[PDB]
Parts: sequence; structure tokens; C-alpha cells
Amino acid sequence: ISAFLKNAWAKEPVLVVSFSVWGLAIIMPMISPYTKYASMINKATPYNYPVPVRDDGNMPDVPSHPQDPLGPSLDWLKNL
Amino acid sequence: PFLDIQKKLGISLDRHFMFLSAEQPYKNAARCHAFEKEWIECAHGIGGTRAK
Amino acid sequence: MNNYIFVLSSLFLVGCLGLALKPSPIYGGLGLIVSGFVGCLMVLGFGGSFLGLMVFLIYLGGMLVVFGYTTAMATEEYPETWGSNWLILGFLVLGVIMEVFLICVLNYYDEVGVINLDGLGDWLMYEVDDVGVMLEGGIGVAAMYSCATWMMVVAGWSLFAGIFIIIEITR
Amino acid sequence: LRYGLLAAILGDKTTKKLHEYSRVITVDGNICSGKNKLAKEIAQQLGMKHYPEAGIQYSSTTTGDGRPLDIEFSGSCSLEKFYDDPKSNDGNSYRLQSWLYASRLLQYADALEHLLSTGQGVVLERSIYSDFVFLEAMYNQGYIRKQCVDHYNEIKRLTLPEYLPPHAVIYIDVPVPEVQSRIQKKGDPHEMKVTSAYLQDIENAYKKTFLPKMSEMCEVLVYDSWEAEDPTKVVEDIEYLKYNKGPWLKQDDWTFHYLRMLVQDKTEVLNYTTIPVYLPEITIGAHQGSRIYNSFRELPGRKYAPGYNAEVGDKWIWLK
Amino acid sequence: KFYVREPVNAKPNWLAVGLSVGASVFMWIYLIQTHNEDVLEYKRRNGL
Amino acid sequence: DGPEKNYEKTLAILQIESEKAELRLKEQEVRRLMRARGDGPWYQFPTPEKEFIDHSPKATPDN
Amino acid sequence: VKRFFESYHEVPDGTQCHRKTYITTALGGICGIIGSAYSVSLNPADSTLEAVARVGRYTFTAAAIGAMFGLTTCVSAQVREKPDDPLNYFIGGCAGGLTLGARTHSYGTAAMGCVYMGTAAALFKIGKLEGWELFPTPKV
Amino acid sequence: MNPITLAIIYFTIFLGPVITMSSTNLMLMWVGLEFSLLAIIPMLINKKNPRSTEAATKYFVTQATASMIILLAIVLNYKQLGTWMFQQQTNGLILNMTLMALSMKLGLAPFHFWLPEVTQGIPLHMGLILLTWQKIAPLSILIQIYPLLNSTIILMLAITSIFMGAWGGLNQTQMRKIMAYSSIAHMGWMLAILPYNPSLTLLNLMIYIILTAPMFMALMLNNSMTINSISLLWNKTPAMLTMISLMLLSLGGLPPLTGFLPKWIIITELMKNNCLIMATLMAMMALLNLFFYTRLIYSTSLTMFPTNNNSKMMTHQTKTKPNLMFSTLAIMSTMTLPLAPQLI
Amino acid sequence: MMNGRPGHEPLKFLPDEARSLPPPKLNDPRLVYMGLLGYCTGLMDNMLRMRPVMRAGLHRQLLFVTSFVFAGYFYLKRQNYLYAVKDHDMFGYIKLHPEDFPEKEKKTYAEILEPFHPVR
Amino acid sequence: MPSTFFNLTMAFSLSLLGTLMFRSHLMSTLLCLEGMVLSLFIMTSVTSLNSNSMSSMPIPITILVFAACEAAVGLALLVKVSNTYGTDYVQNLNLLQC
Ligand SMILES: Nc1ncnc2c1ncn2[C@@H]1O[C@H](COP(=O)(O)OP(=O)(O)OP(=O)(O)O)[C@@H](O)[C@H]1O
Repeated sequence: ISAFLKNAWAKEPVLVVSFSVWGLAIIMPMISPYTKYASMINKATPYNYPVPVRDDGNMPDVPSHPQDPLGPSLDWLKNL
Repeated sequence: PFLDIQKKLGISLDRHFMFLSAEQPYKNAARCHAFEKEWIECAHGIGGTRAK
Repeated sequence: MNNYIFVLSSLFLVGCLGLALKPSPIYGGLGLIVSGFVGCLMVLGFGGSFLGLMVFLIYLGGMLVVFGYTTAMATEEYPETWGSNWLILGFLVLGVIMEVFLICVLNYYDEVGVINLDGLGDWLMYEVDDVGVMLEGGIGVAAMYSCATWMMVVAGWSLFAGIFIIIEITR
Repeated sequence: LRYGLLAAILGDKTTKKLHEYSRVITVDGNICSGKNKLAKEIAQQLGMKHYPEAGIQYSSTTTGDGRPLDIEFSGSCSLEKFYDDPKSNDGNSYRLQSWLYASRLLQYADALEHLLSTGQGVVLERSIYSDFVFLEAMYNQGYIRKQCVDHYNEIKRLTLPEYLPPHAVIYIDVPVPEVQSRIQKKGDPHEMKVTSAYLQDIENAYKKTFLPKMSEMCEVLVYDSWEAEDPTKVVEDIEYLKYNKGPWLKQDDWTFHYLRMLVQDKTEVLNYTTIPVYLPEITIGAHQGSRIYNSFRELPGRKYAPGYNAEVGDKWIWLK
Repeated sequence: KFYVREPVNAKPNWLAVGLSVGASVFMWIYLIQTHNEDVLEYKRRNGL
Repeated sequence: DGPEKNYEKTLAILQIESEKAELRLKEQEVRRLMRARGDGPWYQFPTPEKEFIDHSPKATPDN
Repeated sequence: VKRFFESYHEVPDGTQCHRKTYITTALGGICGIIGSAYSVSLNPADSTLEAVARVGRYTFTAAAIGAMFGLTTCVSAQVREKPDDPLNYFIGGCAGGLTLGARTHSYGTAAMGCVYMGTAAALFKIGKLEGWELFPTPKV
Repeated sequence: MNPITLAIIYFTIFLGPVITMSSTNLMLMWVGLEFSLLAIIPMLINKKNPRSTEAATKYFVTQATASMIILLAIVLNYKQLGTWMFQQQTNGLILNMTLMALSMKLGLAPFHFWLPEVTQGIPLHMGLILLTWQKIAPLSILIQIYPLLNSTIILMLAITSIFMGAWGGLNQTQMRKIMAYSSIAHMGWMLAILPYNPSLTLLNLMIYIILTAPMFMALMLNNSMTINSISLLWNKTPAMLTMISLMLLSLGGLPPLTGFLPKWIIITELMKNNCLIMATLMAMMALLNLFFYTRLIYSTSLTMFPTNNNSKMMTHQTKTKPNLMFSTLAIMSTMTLPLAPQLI
Repeated sequence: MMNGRPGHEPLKFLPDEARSLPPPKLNDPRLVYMGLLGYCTGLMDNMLRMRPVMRAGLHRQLLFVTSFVFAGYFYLKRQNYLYAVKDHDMFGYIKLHPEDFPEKEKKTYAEILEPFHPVR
Repeated sequence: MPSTFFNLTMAFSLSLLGTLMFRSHLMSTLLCLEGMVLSLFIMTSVTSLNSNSMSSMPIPITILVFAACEAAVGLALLVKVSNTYGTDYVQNLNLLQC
């Protein structure tokens, strides 16, 4: 098939680049290491106010003050 | 509906945006969200000729 | 200023009425673009920007094919305009006078409800959310790719199948 | 695996089987132009399958025991009666011609399936495309009422368009004064009483309509009596033909499949030849028709589908 | 008589025979247990 | 067999068919109320589903 | 106006003869106009003049059926003062067929109309007297 | 057509009803109708002859406009209640426009004229789909809104379907036109009982499908398109005669066969709703629908017409057309009345 | 009409509650009929294709006899359950509303003065 | 909002009144279907924007995807109509009379 692949490359290159990049865009997301970071960045953007939640003495893992170390953090975004 | 295939398989193909209070794209309450949320709760189980 | 959407809607009705009288398709397209162009505006007046430019970007491309097709199949030695036939012109002025008679007469019988001549412009927006982002119209259309994907496959298939449908008819 | 949409999908396309000699070649001429000798030699040289001219008993030699049936079943037409009394009160003349057209239409179907199945060429002789000459010749002399020519042109109109004209038609010209001398020499006392005018209308029906009309859709090759003898040269002429100007060029791979399916189903081929147009010459009647059909079924090898007739000796009926 | 055209049904379609007869026996078999299992179930639920 | 058999078979037929007559009328009269007032299992016309209401707090307070 | 056509059953037959004639005449006239519209559309005339003439022919013909039906049913109650009698509508309905054949030039439609229109007319009063309800509300 | 196109076109027909049945949005219900419209067109023009083109155009413009009237009903409901479902407390005008446009798709009178016209210009197949498969998707729309339809127009449409289906088909020589006027006649019955116990609507739809399909197959054995052509059925293939006669009688309301079960049980259910007058008129005219079937049985099976000489050529050859579903469907119809309680 | 009944599983053939009913006896007057029809279907298949009847498809006719009876048993079981549910709800609804279905006491023939219509 | 929808609905009605009363052309009828969908598209757009139903915004797009496909099929049909009569006229589609 080597001749056919390069014969088309020699005569109709446009239909080989289209097929090549078509397969490249399909496969690249699976191999990239940053593919999972596309979702997290779109979870960071706070378009709506973060509604607070009452305390009943049984809500330990959520922070009290905004700038406290016991909540979700974006320190991985600053260093991406 | 005529065939409860969506319920049978459990997949909500097109039954999560039936009405206004139906989980808008971002958390933006449609106008009159509370009122129709109230109406839909009232008419549940109680069906059709008893909710009119 | 208050009577801004009403004038657009009336021009939409007049433009559509002119399209209902069915002149030669060349002018029907011109009338349709006038109505479609007005259709974009009133949609914009309601706070929606993305949908407005879509009705005016899809029907525009459609009329080129209609213009192409009409000059190929539907033509006469002397195409009919809105004034070629006095009867058509008669029902054009009558139609224009007809809406004013309907618009006015509905007002006196029913003070308000279906039509509000006395109160106009007040009843157009219904409590925008003053503070807020992601509210711009068109984000909803983008839901077609997320939690509305069924509309995406069915609509996409019609374009997919349609290509096969057209080829077979024109074979 | 009866041929169908499934067979084509699985790799039974017709275009891959066609060869250089996979060409339908009809041989046409007058009553005694000498087509059988020219036709058979064409077949042997070019490796094609000869198809003897469809007579009255063609469907009898194609289906069933392979022998002629009683004349009451294979039509109700006799060739000898036509020459003795062509103006008979019973419309034996038109029944003969319409029956022969349906027979040729059936033979032409079989030939196409052969070409579209194995790729082997078929060399007919006087196919349906040249079979209207006799009826046009019959009408001129008055052997047929005008109301039956219209029926014939109606049957032809419905069935002919959906078949592909032959690749090349070989017309062996023989002048009327020569064929009339040839008929007498063949020694059939019923055919030696055919008038010269009837022979002329067949010649005129060829050079006025058939020969020009076919050239617009085939490659015609006119030959004389002295050229036909020793036909090795007619084969050479065919061997070096450039094939254009015909509907065969625009046949795609799938257009063959739909033609192949139509040809395969013989009832679907003859359906339009049995249209209920009530010509007195063609209608059989409910009382004669029930006798012929009931008597036909009471035959060895009939009364059941070909695989199931037990009187022949077909076995394993209780598994088929 | 000896047919000029070889019949499409010259021999049994043995593939059809096996699947046709086989599915008949399987269908009969699956029917017997269902009756004997539903009857047995009927006795368990409603009592004797 | 004698008059006993037919006499006491006819009695069985009569009750098997008087009970059917009574039940059919109660079938008609039960359905008449159920459709007028949807108080029963039958004629429960569909109503919009409740599980797809979104209950999480939204952007604006006054949803 | 719906309430107008409801007045036909406000009084026993014979009483207010003039009002009941008008109700039937208008009711038949509407049927002609509704029917005449189809003839104008399906199987049209050669010109507008013939189209309106056809509309007039049916509307006035149909209006005649109502008037003679109303006159005969109402007059037949004033004499033989038995208002609740289906026979009155049969004679009244019968007169419609006799009127019908007067317009369409043939006795066959005249003799057939009495048997059919009269039988349909008589059944109508039986329905309103016995409480028959066409187009019933689904109740099971 | 080629397999790739055939697969896509047919697969589009199948998604039409499936989407309409499964989906809950009335919009997706409408989108299901559009596929049925679009996918049918290429098949009706498969022959590519002037009659087919005229058939497709009338079918397209009649159902394209109908597809827009229904859309107005759906959009106006979204204004009124904000939901994409035809709930209770909806304007009867909005719903009446629905049954109005749905009647156009089905082919009920007085919107029936387009159906007999179209079926004449298309082959025996694609009449089977147009009259059986295409008529399921609109019905699924109505079955889910059956407790809302107005009791008046729903019946006034059924009556004229019964009459205009019987009177019109009383003088049709062409078989394809007869099968269209039977669809109108029988679709008066399915719509007549729609507000009252819709379960019988499907029963009369399924029975109707089981009958026409063998009939359309019975006409596909020899492409018999007229009463004269089917009058030659005894000479070509007399085997069908025993069951063309029974199926045709069954399609008419004769008691012993299983076409009387629909008319019988429908009349019973209307009779339970104090509907004396409209079952008589509807039932009385049903017998008329059995007349031109009785005319057809005379021509085909009982009294046998003159044949043609060439017809003796057809008996020589063997046939393998009937797809074995003709037999099973022919006996499921014309019998199974003893199995009526299992049907209801 | 029973589609919306409480506890109705969607698009399910035989609910688990349906197994608490007597199964068809497998020789019921109507399962034999399905087999008899299936035989008639098989015989007519041979009739339509000029095959011998009662002799040709002894494996097709066996298939039809089983296919109809096999299908009939399962379809018959479903219908037996549907009629069971109809009666279960019909009587259950009657208990809840005595004021709508009172236990009316009829009067013996000694008391009622039924009229008389002589023949003369 | 109330005043404009009466104008949009009657815009559909006039276009509906146009696709029913035919004229001497078949391109014109297809153009009338365009106006009907144009009215339907805007009503869904205004209602969605009026009620702030961003989940219902995809619906008006899909009407255009299918309505325009009706035009695509409608225009392809009209090619076959003209290739068999050469005039596009509507009174030439009377060959199914019998
Ligand atoms: N369509 C027809 N109508 C009437 N007679 C016909 C028809 N076709 C053939 N015949 C007659 O049937 C006989 C056929 O002879 P034909 O010419 O085919 O002989 P051959 O053995 O094939 O070869 P050749 O005659 O060329 O030596 C002639 O009598 C011809 O007149």
C-alpha cells in the first residue's frame, strides 16, 4: 500500500492532509496529558455566586473564611 | 408516552427540558420557576382529571 | 420609542401579507428578506442577539438558491408584480387598511389583554436580571452540545439523510 | 441464495464479469436470408451461446420436461394455417404474432440473464426489436384489423423500453426475387404459397424503420447474400467494432442489478403482455380457458412447482 | 420429467431443516419448563 | 341420567350468567365514576414529571 | 348567535310560528352557503357570474327548504293542537322534499325527499323528546 | 437506488414513528413526522415518470402545510403554559388545530382528497407504507392527548370519512384507489372511538394493517392494478382466490371473519356512552363499504372473466413471489374471532 | 385505561405480580386453535406456491404449529394477567365507596304490583 | 409582548392563507412555507427570550434545520416538475385525475 499512499500524496495531496488531520484530531485528545484539565478550568470559573451553606456543627470539610486551607484550591492553575 | 422506551431504558433523551423549571443550562432560574415548581408538585400521582 | 416593536411587527405582517399575495418569486424573496430582516430586529428587541442573526444568515443563503431556481423554472415573458394586477393591488391596500381596522376595533371592544394600545412598551421585557453573566442569549443554543444532545443527533441526521434524499430525487 | 440485493452486496456485481465478447448480437433478415448458418458460426467462433429463433413452442422447450406441448397449450396459433388462410375469421394471424412477440420477449430475457450472470455473449436471431416488421407487413396486406396493430404497439411500448438494445445487429440483405426462389427450394408445401408482396413488406419494414432506428442505439452491419457465405469475415468485422452510441455505456453497476432482477422473474417480464385488453382475436373465454388450464396441470412434470412434482420422481418432498 | 431448468428446490435446504426442526424442539422444550415452572411457582405463592 | 342432571346443570349455568350480568353492570358503573373523578387506578392521565425539577440554589435569590 | 338558534325549543310547536320559520330558514340558508362554497371550489364555474349564480341558487333553494319546513311544522301544530307529536315534523319534513323537487326539476327527488327528509325530521323530534344526545361527552 | 441510499432512506422511515412514539416533547413528536415526510418522497419518485412526480408533489405540499399547522399548535401551547406537552387546561382552539392538521396527515375527510390521488401514481409498494406505516405516526400523537380532543369535530370527521370513503370508493375501477378509499373508511372508525377508550383505536389499526398488507401483496403477485387485471387471477395463479375472497369479505364487516370485530366492538363502546344515533349512521354506511368489495369478489373469485391467449405463457413458468407472510397474515385475518377476548 | 395505574412497570411483558395466577393448561381450547391455525397457515403456504399440501413442508408445518402455540401460550398468559388486574381494581374500588354502590335490597314478588298486559 | 404576538400569529395566518389559495406558480407556494416557519421561529425565539428559557433555546434552531430541509426537498421536486413539463405551472399536475 506504500505506492497508493504516496501516489495519492503525489497527485491529490489535499485529500491526504484532510484524512491525516482528521485522524490526528480524533487521536490527540486521548494521548494528551492536559485533556483532563479542559474540564477543570471550566469548573473554576465562578459565573454564579457561591451560595453559602448553614452550619449545624457537622460541616467540617467546607471552609469558614474564604482564605482558609481546608477547601478547594486553584493552586494547580497558577502552575499549569 | 405511547411507548415508555425512555423510561424502560431509564435514559432521558428529551424529557429534561419539558418545562421552564427544567435545569436551565447555567443555574439561571427561568421566569416563574417557583410558581410552576409549585404546580408540578401539586399534580403528582393525582393525575389529570383530579389535578384540573 | 415605546411604539418600536409594534411598528416592526406591523411591517413584518405587511411584508408577509405581500408574500401571501404571491407575486413572482423574485419579489417574493425580496419581500421575504424584508420580513426576515424585520424578524431579526424584533428578536433583537427582546434581548436576543444570537438567534436574530441566525434567521437573517440562513434565510439569506436560502434566497440565493430560490433566486437561482426561480430564474430557471418559474419565469414568464412578463413577471407579475404587486401592481401588475389591480385586484392584487386592491387586496394589498385592503389588507393594509384591514389591519388598521382590526387593530383599532379590537382596542375599543377589549380595553386590554390580547392588544394594549393605551399601554405600549411597558410590557416587553419582563424583569431582566440586572446583575449577572452567562445570561446572554445564545448560551442556550450551545446547550445543544450538553444536556440537550438529542436535538443535536436528530437535527444532524436530517441534514445527513437529506443529502441522500436530494440526490435520489434529482437522479 | 437466489439473486437479490444480498448477492450484489456480497460481491456478485455484474460489471466485473463482462468481457470483450460479452456482447448481445442479433442476426436479422428476411424469411429465408440464411440466418441460422450465419448465427451458429458467429457463436462458435466468438465463443457465445447460440439461441435458436423462438418459434411457437419456446416456453415448452424452456420449462418443464423440455418437449413440445399440445398446440392448445403453447398458444393457439399455427404457422401453417397462417400461410394457407391468412385472412381467417378466427384471428389466427394476430394470435401467432402476439404469441411470437411474447415468446421472443421471453427468449430475449433469458439471453440477458445469461450475459448478466456468467458474462458469456448471446447471439440471438430476430429479437423483439425486429419482430414488428411482420405485423407491419401483415397490416399492409390486410391480414390484421387496425384495432390489433394498436394493441401490439401498446404491448411493445410497455415492455421494450426497460431492456437494453443489442450491441450489434447483423442484417443480411436478400432481395425479394431471390428469397422467393429460396423459399420454394426448402420444400415446405405450406410455406411455398406465400406471396411476393408479403415478402416485400418485410424488406420495406427493415430498410425504412428498423435499420435507421437501430443505428441510433446500436452498431448496424449490413451484409449481402454472397458475403454471408463463409461467415468467418462477418466475425472479423464484429471482432474490430468500436462500441459507442448506445444505452450500454451509461449502465452503472446497480442499473444491471435492477435489470437483472426484472429479467430473472419471468412473470414480471410477461405481466404487461397479458394486459386485459379484450381483443376478440386474443380473448380465450372462461370455458375454453378453464379446460386448457385444468388439462395443462394434469400433465407429467406439472401440477406442482418444478422441485415438488412426485410423478417425475422428485424425492425428499417432505423436507422441501 | 427431467427438468431442463434445474429446480431451485432440487435438494432440501438442509440448513433450513436443521434450524427449523431444531428451533421447533427448542421451542417445545422451553415451553414445557415454563409451564412446569409457572405451575410450580403458582403453588408456592397462593398455597395449596 | 334423568331429570336431576339437566335441572342442576341449568341452575349452575344460571348463576354463572347472572353473576356475569351483575359484574358487567358494575364494570360500567365503576368506570363512569373513575373517569368523572380520577379517584381510581384507571384513567390516570399523565402529568409532568417531578424528578427533573432542579432544586439546587440558583443565580438570583428570587428564582 | 348561538342563543338565537336555541330559541327554536323555547315554546311548544305552533306557538310563535313566525319566529320558528325564521330559525329554520336561516339554518337551511347556512347549509346552502356551506355547501355552495364547496361547489365553487370543487368543480368551479366558468366565471364569477356563474359562480355567484350557483351560490344564489343553492342558498335560496336551501332557504326554501327551511321556510316550508318551518311553516308546515308550525301550522300543523296550531291546528290539531297536539304540540308534542313527532308526526308534525314528518309532514313538515315531507313538505321540504316536495319543495326540494320543485326547484330541482324532477319528481324522483320529490318523492324520495319526503321519505328521507320526513323520516329524518321525525326522528329529530323523537330525539329531543326522548333526550337522545348526538356528540356525547365521553363518560363511559 | 443503491444499498447505501436504500439503508439510509428506509432507516429514516423507521425512525419517524419510533421518535414520535418514544419522545415526550411535542417538538420531537413533530420532528418524527418530518422524517416520515422527507424519507417517503424519494421512494415515490423511484420510477421517475410523470405520474410519480405529480404524486410526490401533491403528497409533499399537502403534508408540508399540515406539518406547519401542527407546529403552530405546539408553539402556541409553549406561549400559554411554558411546557412542550399538551396538558389539560389548554385552549380548545390550539388542540382543534392539532386534530385539524393531524386529520390532513391521516387522510380523513373532508381533508381526504389528496390520498386517493397520490396512491394512484405510485407502485403497489409505497402504497403499503403510505397507507399502513405512515398512518401510525399521526395516530400516536392523538393517542397521548385522547382525554382532551373535542367530542364534536372528532366525530364529525369520522362520519364524513365513513361516507366519503364509501361513496367515493363505490365507483373506483383502479385497485390502488380502492385501497385508499378503504383507508378513509376504516380511519373513520379508529378516530370515531379515539376519545372513548383509545385502546380500540390500536385494535382497529392493527387489524387494518393485517388486511391491507396481504391485499397489497396479493396485488403484487402480478402487478394487477385494475378490476380487469385482477379478474384474470384465476388463470395466472388461482391459489389466492380462496383468500382474496375471505380477506376482502373480512375487510368488510361480515360477522364470521375478523373484520367485524373492530366494527362490532367499537359500536359496543360507543353504545356505552349513550351514542345511539351516530353508531347507526356509522354502522349503516359501513355495509356500503362491503359492496364494492362484493363487486370485486364477483370479478375475481366467484364468476370468472375472459382471459388472454398470452396468459398461457405465464402458467408455464414457476413463481416464487409470496414472501410466506402472505399466508400467515391471511389466516390471522379472516379467522381468530374465537380469540376475540384475547384481543379486545 | 390501566396504563397509568399505580405500580405499573413500563413496557414490560409479564410483571412479577403476574406469576401469582394459574398458568394456561397448555391444552386450552384456544392454544389448540393457535396450533390449528398454524397448521392452516402452513398448509396454505404450500397451496400458494403450488407445492403439495399436507406433504411438502413437514418441517415448516412443524415450525408453524410450535411457533403459534409457543407464542400463544405467552400472549395468553399476559391476557390472563390483564383481566386479573382489571377485576382486582374493579372490586377494590367498590369497597372504598359504599355510598356509590349501596347494597340495595330488592322486594319479593309478593309485594311488587307488576302490571299485566292481556293477550286478546 | 402581547401586542407583537397577535401580529406574528396573523402573519402565520396570512402565510397560511397564502399556501392554501394557490396561484399560477409552485415556487410561490414554497416561499409561503418559508414565511410560516419565519413566523414560527420568531414566536419561539421571543417566548424563550421572554420567559428566559435558555433550555428551550435549542428548539427554534431545530425548526429551521427541518423547515429548510422541506425547502430543499421541495426545490428538488420542482426540478422534476419542470423537467417533465418545462413550465413549473401547478395546473400541469392534473394527470392523476383518473
Ligand atoms: N413474427 C413472425 N410472424 C409470422 N411469421 C413468422 C414470424 N417469425 C418467423 N415467421 C416465419 O417462421 C419461419 C421462420 O423461418 P426462419 O427465417 O427463422 O428460418 P431459420 O431456420 O431460422 O433460418 P433461415 O430462414 O435464415 O434459413 C418463416 O416461415 C417465417 O416466415
